[PDB]
Amino acid sequence: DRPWANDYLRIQEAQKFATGAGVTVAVIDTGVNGSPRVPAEPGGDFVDAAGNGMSDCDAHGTMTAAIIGGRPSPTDGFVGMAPDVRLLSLRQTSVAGSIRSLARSVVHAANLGAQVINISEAACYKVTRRIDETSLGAAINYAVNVKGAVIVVAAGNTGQDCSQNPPPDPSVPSDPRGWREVQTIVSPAWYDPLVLTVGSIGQNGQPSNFSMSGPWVGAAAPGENLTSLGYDGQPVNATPGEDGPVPLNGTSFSAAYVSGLAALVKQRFPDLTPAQIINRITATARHPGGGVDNYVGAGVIDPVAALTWEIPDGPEK
Amino acid sequence: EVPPPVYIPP
Repeated sequence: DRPWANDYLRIQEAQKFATGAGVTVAVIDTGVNGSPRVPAEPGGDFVDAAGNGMSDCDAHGTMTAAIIGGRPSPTDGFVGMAPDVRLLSLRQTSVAGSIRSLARSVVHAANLGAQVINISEAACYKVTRRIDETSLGAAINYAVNVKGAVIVVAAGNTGQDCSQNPPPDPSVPSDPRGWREVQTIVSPAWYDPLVLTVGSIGQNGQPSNFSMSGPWVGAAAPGENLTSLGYDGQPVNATPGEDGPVPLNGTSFSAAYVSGLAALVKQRFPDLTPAQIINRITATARHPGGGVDNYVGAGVIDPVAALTWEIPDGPEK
Repeated sequence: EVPPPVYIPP
């Protein structure tokens, strides 16, 4: 039976309207150990010049790919958001700078014909620090405005390298997204709305405590206690840890659900631009108070609404 | 390389 996210997002209902067939999704992550249920294809390794993206030594990319496009099975209730997509694996990050490799891999995924690009990477900077990523900005522009790729990126997780942003100050009408309060810049997160940046929520529909907040958060999706597929294409729900099993949590998995939705929206409305797919996803999200905020952006995605609601098309750009 | 992900039965 179903992973809580599958039920929460009404994935089976959504898949009555599209499955992602004809769409290619690139997974810019730690690589993928492929399998019949996670049939990723080599999209390049940008960490090690040898290797091709089809090796996951971090128990991560494999699960990201499965959330987006893991095929169903008659013997368990797991299926990805869009089980009919082509999956390309670009290994761009690995624990077992990277902003330079990110620009390259974004261009490369676009050049491979990816129409949806999922980026797990979330680099954090002090707000005071001088940030130079002209070529990343150029890469994203190319991929989106020239190649017509929808790009979905992780909000980022709080941690050692990455401190939480305070909420906007309600007493400054002209800073509704709290730019003046930002302490940590997340990238490529801060490219939203050009890309779509995705925060994490728990089973209670509330923002995950580890989810990075900011003026750039565009949407949200399940990112806690998740189920996905492992190195064999079989259900997995934890990684082994020092004091026990660690559940599958991360804004990159949240991003992965949204990339999946984007591929569904793409199959169903093949003439929408990236900006229009993005708009369709955010316009049909369950909005927070105020309609937008720093934690969930436009709110938690709603795949069925995204696929079936009639909404004015936004600008094409 | 980290150990593979696993499945914990409910």
